[PDB]
Amino acid sequence: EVLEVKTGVDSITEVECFLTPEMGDPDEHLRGFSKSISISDTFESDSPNRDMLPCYSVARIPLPNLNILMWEAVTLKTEVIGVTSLMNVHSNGQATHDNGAGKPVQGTSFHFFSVGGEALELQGVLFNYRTKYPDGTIFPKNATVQSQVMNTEHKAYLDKNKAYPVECWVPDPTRNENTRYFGTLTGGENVPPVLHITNTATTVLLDEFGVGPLCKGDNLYLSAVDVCGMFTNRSGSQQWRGLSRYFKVQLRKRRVKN
Amino acid sequence: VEVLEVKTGVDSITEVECFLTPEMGDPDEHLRGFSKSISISDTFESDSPNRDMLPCYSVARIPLPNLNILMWEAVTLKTEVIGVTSLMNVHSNGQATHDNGAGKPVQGTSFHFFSVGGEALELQGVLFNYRTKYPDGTIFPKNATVQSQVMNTEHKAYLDKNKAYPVECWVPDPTRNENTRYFGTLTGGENVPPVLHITNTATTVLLDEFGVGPLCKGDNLYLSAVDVCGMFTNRSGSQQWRGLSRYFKVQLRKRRVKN
Amino acid sequence: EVLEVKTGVDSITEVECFLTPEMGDPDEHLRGFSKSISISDTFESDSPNRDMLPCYSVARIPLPNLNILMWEAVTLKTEVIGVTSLMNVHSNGQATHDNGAGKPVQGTSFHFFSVGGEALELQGVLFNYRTKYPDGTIFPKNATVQSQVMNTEHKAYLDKNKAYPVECWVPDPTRNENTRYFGTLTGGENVPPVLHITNTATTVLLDEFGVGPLCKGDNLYLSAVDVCGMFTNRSGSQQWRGLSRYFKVQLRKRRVKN
Amino acid sequence: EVLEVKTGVDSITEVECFLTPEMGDPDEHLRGFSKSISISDTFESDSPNRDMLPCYSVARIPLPNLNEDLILMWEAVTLKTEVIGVTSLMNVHSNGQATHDNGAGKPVQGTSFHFFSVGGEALELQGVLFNYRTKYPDGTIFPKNATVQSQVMNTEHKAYLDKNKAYPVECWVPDPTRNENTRYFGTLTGGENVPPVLHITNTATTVLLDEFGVGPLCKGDNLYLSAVDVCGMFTNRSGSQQWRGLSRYFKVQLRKRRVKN
Amino acid sequence: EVLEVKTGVDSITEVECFLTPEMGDPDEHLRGFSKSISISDTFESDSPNRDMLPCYSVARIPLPNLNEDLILMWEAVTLKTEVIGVTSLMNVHSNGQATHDNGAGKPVQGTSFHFFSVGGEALELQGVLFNYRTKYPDGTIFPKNATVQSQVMNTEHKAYLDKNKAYPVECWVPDPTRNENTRYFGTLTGGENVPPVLHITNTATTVLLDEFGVGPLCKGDNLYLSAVDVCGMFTNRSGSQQWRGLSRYFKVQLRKRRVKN
Ligand SMILES: CC(=O)N[C@H]1[C@H](O[C@H]2[C@@H](O)[C@@H](CO)O[C@@H](O[C@H]3[C@H](O)[C@@H](O)[C@H](O)O[C@@H]3CO)[C@@H]2O)O[C@H](CO)[C@@H](O[C@@H]2O[C@H](CO[C@]3(C(=O)O)C[C@H](O)[C@@H](NC(C)=O)[C@H]([C@H](O)[C@H](O)CO)O3)[C@H](O)[C@H](O)[C@H]2O)[C@@H]1O
Ligand SMILES: CC(=O)N[C@H]1[C@H](O[C@H]2[C@@H](O)[C@@H](CO)O[C@@H](O[C@H]3[C@H](O)[C@@H](O)[C@H](O)O[C@@H]3CO)[C@@H]2O)O[C@H](CO)[C@@H](O[C@@H]2O[C@H](CO[C@]3(C(=O)O)C[C@H](O)[C@@H](NC(C)=O)[C@H]([C@H](O)[C@H](O)CO)O3)[C@H](O)[C@H](O)[C@H]2O)[C@@H]1O
Repeated sequence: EVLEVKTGVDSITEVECFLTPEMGDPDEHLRGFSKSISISDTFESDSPNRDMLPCYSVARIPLPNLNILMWEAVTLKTEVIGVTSLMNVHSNGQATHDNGAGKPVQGTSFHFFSVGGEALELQGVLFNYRTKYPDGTIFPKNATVQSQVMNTEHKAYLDKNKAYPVECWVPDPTRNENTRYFGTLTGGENVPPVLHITNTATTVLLDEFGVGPLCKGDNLYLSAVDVCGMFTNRSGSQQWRGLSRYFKVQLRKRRVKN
Repeated sequence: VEVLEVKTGVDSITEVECFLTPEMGDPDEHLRGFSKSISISDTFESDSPNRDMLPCYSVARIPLPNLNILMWEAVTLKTEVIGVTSLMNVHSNGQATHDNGAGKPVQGTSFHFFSVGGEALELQGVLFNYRTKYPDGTIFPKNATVQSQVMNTEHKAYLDKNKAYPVECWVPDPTRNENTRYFGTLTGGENVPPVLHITNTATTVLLDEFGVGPLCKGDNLYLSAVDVCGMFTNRSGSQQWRGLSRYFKVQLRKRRVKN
Repeated sequence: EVLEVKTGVDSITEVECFLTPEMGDPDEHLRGFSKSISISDTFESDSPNRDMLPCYSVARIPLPNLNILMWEAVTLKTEVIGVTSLMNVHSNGQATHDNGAGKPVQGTSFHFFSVGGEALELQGVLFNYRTKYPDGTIFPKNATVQSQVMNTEHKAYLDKNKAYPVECWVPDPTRNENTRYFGTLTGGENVPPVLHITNTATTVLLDEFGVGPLCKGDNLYLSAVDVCGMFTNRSGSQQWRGLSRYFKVQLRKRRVKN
Repeated sequence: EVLEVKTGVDSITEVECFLTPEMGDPDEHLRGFSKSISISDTFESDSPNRDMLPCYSVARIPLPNLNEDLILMWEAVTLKTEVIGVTSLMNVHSNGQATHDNGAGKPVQGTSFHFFSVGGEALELQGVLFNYRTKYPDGTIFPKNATVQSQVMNTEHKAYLDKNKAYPVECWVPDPTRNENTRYFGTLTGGENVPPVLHITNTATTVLLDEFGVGPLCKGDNLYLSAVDVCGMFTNRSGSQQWRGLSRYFKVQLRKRRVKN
Repeated sequence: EVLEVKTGVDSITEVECFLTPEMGDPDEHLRGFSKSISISDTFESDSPNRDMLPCYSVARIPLPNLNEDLILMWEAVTLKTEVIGVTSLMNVHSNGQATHDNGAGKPVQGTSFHFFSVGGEALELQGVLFNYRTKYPDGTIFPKNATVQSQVMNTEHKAYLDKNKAYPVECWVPDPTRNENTRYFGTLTGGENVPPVLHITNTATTVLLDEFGVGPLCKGDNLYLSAVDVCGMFTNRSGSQQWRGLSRYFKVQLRKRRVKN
């Protein structure tokens, strides 16, 4: 039961941070990149290495203790940090033609963010149910051919960084009552990154009843994926490239019953 | 059918929540959500697609709490495609886009469609090629003529069965469907990129200009979907339709009706 | 002089119909298609076959007799019928690559519809003024080089089916006071068809003074072109492909003077 | 100072016309086309011929004479506009280059510029040059005394669009530091394979009033209409390419407004 | 503390100017262009030359002097802005690379970044590197003490845009953790074949007020304008490619606001 909003100067707080991408980081020089992508010769033999798999980013942010009152997330400012870095077309890339500049980062992208008063709830869906996911990742267990469309057994919480592969999990639409999520998948080899930045855009997190996410245990959950596309090396080999996401969340104290 | 007042109170509302799985053809035990590889006929007259190569409309008839006159009225819809990120698997028997590159992602012709109604979706048949021989186990336009390629009014049907009505044969009948709200987009082309948005903050209102939503006859709600996302190209170059499930959340209210 | 709208039960009527496309119909099996498209060696030698030229569609629809009172067209629901037929990529098409599916219908499209209380008024504009238009078509007469940009002599009414080729006629913006018209040309070889369907979308036909088309002699004129693109056969030859268009028009009785 | 609008039946007027494109017209058969585009041997030797340079179109339209007695001005309030002959681009059967073996001709596509303006005086222009060493041909009016700075911004390059078939599109843009008495709208879409997307309707109106509710005020009772509609390039069988343009329709509603001094 | 807006005729002022692009300018003839883009032999040896790197543009404009007697600040309320010389990109004849045999030259296209900001102080920057092992050249101001973490987020890389021709576009973005006194807007469109889409009009206004109705407040009576308008790349006959940029127009309306402490 949700009651009145607390007023006064000390009834509002602000959370501001960046969430770094988790693309796989195949070596000590390649933070923000995945391992080069290899292709299995059969569906059965699909066994992607961990460093070749982008994962969901998550941050649990402790808020000022209130221990009743709960912090209510009201607004979000967000954007991708470092969009201009993708203009580097001179770092040993693949020339688009004889004497031309390097092919810029492009192709399949997934841009996603969520704000919640608890962990993002996930539903597993697999492109290929026989894909063998690597040690150190948390993936849909007991997969069947029905996992390729919908298997209700695959429920999870995004409760660990560098663990939940993007391609395995989506937000669970049957749950997430205490989270607001937003995502766009743009698929295609030649898809151009279109990345907007501005400090003038605000997203309201209140639902139809004027209630935003309520932070259980005084914790705010922020989640992100920003796979911008792929970088193509001189050799033709391709790596996912990701960027950090900025979050600014304004919260207010709200009284709750039971 | 005279529409009267909406019932109020705690017990005057109900909620329907479910998913509709895609029916792309499922050519073997490992390929649920895919069609059979697409083959091309030598001539127009020899077009004879196998059943597992034809995506079909999905449909669910959902029984609602018995009311009886009162009818359940569908007011709002939340919907989205489930598993959009699976299309990031470009490492599973795909065709490299160039030497040493990643696999070609799912792309090309897509049809995304959903409808909410108080009765079965009404269909009109339109054929690309009237001489196409459609396979046993599918329900297709019968007594086809050359006019079926543009508009033959004989081809009327109800979306009343799963794995049955091929997408390429049927569209919602715009001359009917008074008690249904439907929404669809065909994006054609070999290289069309999937653009798939997800969010739990978007609601579609199902009320018409008179403030009346679909009215559920016999206390049944009808949900229909097609989500052909594009084609997957395997290493050999052969191509298969790939579909994904669609989530539906519908809010309904009790409404009194006369006669 | 436009006076008051009549109210009451019988003061409204509805028109519902479909207009079939006229793409050329080169044989008894190819309704909805044009003949294969060929290319003349020069501008002077351009002589398109009748069945290679899509034409405007028109329907004159008689309304309930009134007599002053006139039927006023207020709203329109419209959509292209059979959009899913374009998913037939298995019928004598050209493979996109080795082992691939058939190339779908794509390329130059023209989607157009109008609702009027009289025939759609046309202005002729020619891509090439030396084009010889074939017997059985109604085309701009006494063409000069100025016809390639604007020759005011080329005035016509869309008053016949299978007659007015799409490529040499457009709605006359200097006239059509009693018609509401809407069209989009999307040109280019590889342009993807984007076709939306819904029964929830209504277009209001009233002008800035709140007055819709007024039906002279109790006739409603509906016009359409839906060239969806080109179908490419095995050999690589290309044919225009069209689809039918649904119209639902709501009309009301309006009193007019003189 | 801008005062009250005059009312009554004769306090309103309408201007309706079309502006033809000026693409270069290389011969007696090619109105609406430019000459085939040729590429200079070196960057410094860029020297386009007049008939391969599209130019801005302009018409000055006389309005009903005001102030016969010993001040009223016509004020432009609304605009209806569209490109005339959009369907002509469906001619893919006339001396074109096939898109593939046995295919239809390549349609008009690629770099486009669609522009229109309505003003109570000539459209004011600012010159910007892609290449300052380009030699612009006799018969055109172009930025003079060009320097390397002309490639980005040289404030010397000021002009009025006061002549048809004269001001090359590639040299000139509306001057944003001026044009207080004009409303202008333009879109450049660059790229070799850009699809023309051309909408037509008689239901769309642009309001020409500024934030104070004042439209262009017609000095000397003259209305200035300007346009560019380069739709893209037509590619012939040989592969040579020509700009293709189309006419633009204008309908402007005007009202009498009283002005001080 | 922000108090009331001052009214009267002298309580408003206007700033109008153009910001020229800084693309590299490799020689005396190539203002608005970068040096041709070279590719490093290995990933770790990335070493772009100065004239190959587009930089952020910045202008600080002095406003009418306030507080002559012993606080009023200029408040930026509205902005009109557009790219100047969009039509110049229609020059497809200046020794470019023919799209096909006998075709016109390939137009400027590909990766673009269009950005602008209005603030009462220097735009605040955060550094993000595509490749932390990139050696950035003398004459540029770049993220120092780069680590592998610089490829995603290294909070050490803070800077002010306080110098023209200095801060490379690829190294720096607006810092979203700062910039309280600035309004910024930017779009990156990446990809070799990306078509430039450039709109111009004198009828579009951006309001600079925040949710509390307060615009940028100009410290020391100075207005800061920043821009990047990399439109894409020009391809030479030989296939070599150069960034091409254009100038940006700014018109800013300001009002006097009283401030406490
Ligand atoms: C430095 C480099 O990219 N080397 C490539 C090599 O490139 C050479 C080749 O193209 C020849 C062709 O004649 O040309 C050489 O350059 C010559 C030049 O043309 C000439 O003008 C001049 O005078 O002389 C030089 C000769 O020195 C090129 O140097 O090609 C081979 C075969 O394609 C590559 O081998 C493959 O290496 C793979 C791992 O290396 C990479 C990769 O994937 O390509 C290198 C990337 O730079 C690196 N990218 C990043 C962002 O770190 C990636 C990345 O770390 C991982 O992929 C992440 O998982 O690694 C792999 O071993 C594969 O099996 C080899 O075939 C060689 O890299
Ligand atoms: C003028 C020019 O572009 N020259 C090129 C030269 O082009 C010749 C070549 O294509 C041959 C092929 O057979 O054809 C010649 O023309 C013939 C024509 O085809 C035929 O029909 C006719 O009958 O006969 C003529 C005979 O002349 C062409 O003239 O090709 C070479 C090799 O690719 C180029 O050398 C390279 O030059 C580089 C620097 O030059 C440029 C460049 O990068 O291309 C020239 C650009 O014009 C210039 N652009 C601008 C906007 O200023 C740029 C720019 O200044 C810088 O890049 C900035 O950084 O410089 C470079 O030195 C490289 O190493 C050389 O290989 C030659 O330029």
